[PDB]
Amino acid sequence: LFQEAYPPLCSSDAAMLRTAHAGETGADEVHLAQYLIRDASPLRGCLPL
Amino acid sequence: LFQEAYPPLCSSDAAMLRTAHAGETGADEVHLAQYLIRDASPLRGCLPL
Amino acid sequence: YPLIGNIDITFIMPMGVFQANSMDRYTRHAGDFSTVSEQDPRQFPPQGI
Amino acid sequence: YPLIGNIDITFIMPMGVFQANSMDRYTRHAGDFSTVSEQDPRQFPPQGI
Repeated sequence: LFQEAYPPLCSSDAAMLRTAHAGETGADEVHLAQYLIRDASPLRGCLPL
Repeated sequence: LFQEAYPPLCSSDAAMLRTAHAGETGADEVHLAQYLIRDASPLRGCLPL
Repeated sequence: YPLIGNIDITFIMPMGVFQANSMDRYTRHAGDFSTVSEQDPRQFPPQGI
Repeated sequence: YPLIGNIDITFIMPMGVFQANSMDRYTRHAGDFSTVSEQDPRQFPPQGI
């Protein structure tokens, strides 16, 4: 009814989607020409990774 | 019965299997062409290193 | 049983977006994701998500 | 005594996997594991786990 679509956690690179600390995921938004769109859906703290 | 097998803490290199902090083990995934598979078995908080 | 109702959420992701602005193609550090190639395979336009 | 029963857990690790994609062979820093040799002995395909 609002005519909108929530973007999920997506990236153009599999390397930047996960960081090396045995825990949380990556947070860099753009490295050279790739991108990481952070989660804006209502499933922020849900849907385990 | 689920037809599955759990990967343990394994690496292609003994260099990245341990870090220099007098404590926890290494957690980097891939260095140049080697790799380290993080522990996904039920034995996560057991079997001391 | 009612009150076990369902919801619908739509997700949107771009695939082949190339950042055309030369100022927008920036890295947060110098040696972020290095390789062995003389041309880094990340300045090329993305083809997947 | 019963209730001291056993379980069987099977472990799986790959051995000779070479990451064939050139974009996947990344290092997260410049001097991650430096050496003295003019050719880095980590770009070669791995042969053990």
